[PDB]
Amino acid sequence: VINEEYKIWKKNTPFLYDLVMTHALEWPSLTAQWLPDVTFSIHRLVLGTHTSDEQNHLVIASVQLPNKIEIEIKINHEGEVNRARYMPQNPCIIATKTPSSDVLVFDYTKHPSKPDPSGECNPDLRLRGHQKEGYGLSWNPNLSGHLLSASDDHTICLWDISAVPKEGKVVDAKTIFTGHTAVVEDVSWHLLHESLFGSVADDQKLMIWDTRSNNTSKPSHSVDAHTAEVNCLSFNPYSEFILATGSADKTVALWDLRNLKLKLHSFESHKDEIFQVQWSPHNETILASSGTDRRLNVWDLSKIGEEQSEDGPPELLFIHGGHTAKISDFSWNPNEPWVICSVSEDNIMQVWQMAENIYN
Amino acid sequence: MSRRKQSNPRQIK
Repeated sequence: VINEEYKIWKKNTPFLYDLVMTHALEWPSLTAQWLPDVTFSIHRLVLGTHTSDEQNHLVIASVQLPNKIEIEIKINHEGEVNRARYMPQNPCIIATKTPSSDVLVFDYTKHPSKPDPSGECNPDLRLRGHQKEGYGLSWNPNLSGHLLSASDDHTICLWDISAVPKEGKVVDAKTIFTGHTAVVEDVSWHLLHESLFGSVADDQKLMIWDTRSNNTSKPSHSVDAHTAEVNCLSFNPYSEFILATGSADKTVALWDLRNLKLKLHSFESHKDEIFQVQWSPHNETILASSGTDRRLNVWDLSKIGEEQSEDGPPELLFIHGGHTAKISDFSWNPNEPWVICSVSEDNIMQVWQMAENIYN
Repeated sequence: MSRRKQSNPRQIK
């Protein structure tokens, strides 16, 4: 099945894409994110390893794009990297989620390009608070050094590291949020309001929190969001009231903060559980989602309701069928419109750009 | 034990 779809994808790449690059990493990555700086041009990616042994690393890769893929640095990491995210105000600083439940902070510029063969991990900060590992990880883009994390322990932790010397120290969570009653799968700050953030969990809820509230056990809003676990959310960077959630129910839901009683839209086409959803960094109507069905779907909300001649609803702009295994993470390139990096369980990293005629 | 990661990742050397 997979093998037949893939053969058909390969034949069609020149008509569906302006760019496709494929690279098989040594070990699969659970995480992917484009760093914001660009020096053809040179772009960089934060990646991690997931191994059957003890050779784990935080990884920075370089990618040459029209204006090859190489490992620039590996940094010893304690166990697999569940997720890694750079701090928007200083992208030398990367947070990572470890299986032990610690969240680690690295300044990658402080490390040798070849990792220490001893295998020792030497993080610049070790952030304590969780009793279990997890995935959700989010830096506040309006308040430097405030980091949210979501865990399988049912909690969200918040740290404020802005006054802490990055000299190897342990920092406890400033606040712990306890409103969910099951694994918290994802957490994200609002992109314009420094006090607001969302969380989603296996209790099927989206919660909206306000850090100004004295009550850490009850959010400002609690939304019955999906008919199964909610794995990811993303706030729209250009539309202050709009956000999206993705779920084991196979849908992405669209929400408005002004009235969360009613879902705005349900984007339906995935055939299996969704793990990631991200808004386009360039276009306010554009989002993407990926997961267990090995597909990455790109949606355009300006097309909801449009007359068609179907293969899918009109808001489905593009299905990326290049991966042949579950997609673990993906990232929109913030410097070259429509370029995405996606990574899958079978070690494949793809860097691709759909054909201009599709969105044009 | 977490359902979100496969239990047996494979190396490509």
